[PDB]
Amino acid sequence: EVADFELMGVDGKTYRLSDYKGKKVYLKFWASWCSICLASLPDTDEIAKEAGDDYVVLTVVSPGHKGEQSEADFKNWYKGLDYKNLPVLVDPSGKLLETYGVRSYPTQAFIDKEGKLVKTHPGFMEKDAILQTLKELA
Repeated sequence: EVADFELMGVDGKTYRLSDYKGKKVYLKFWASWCSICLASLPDTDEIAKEAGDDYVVLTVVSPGHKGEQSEADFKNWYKGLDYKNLPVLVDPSGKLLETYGVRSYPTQAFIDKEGKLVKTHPGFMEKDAILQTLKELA
């Protein structure tokens, strides 16, 4: 059972993990400098767009940690990107990295409906594999 979090997105919305009790969550940790992260975001966006009622997609960047830009620089830089369906939660404290044991980017995290962290996967994951992993959660 993972702890709750409350983070603001680049969209200004405040996201709380507990809002999603009862649904599966796919969390993608990434950073602006990570080329494989940037190359995979179109797939993450499609996974988010197709979620329907089956699961929720969130992504997390951590300004000031692991080489990431400051929060203000990150927000400006992200305006050059175009992902209509992707929440980008900002955590300048670096605490989520610690709690999910994130050691490299990207890292995929899968949380069940009951709210337990089920799986983390360091590195690239193919879109259909992310979707199948979600199906295997209750």
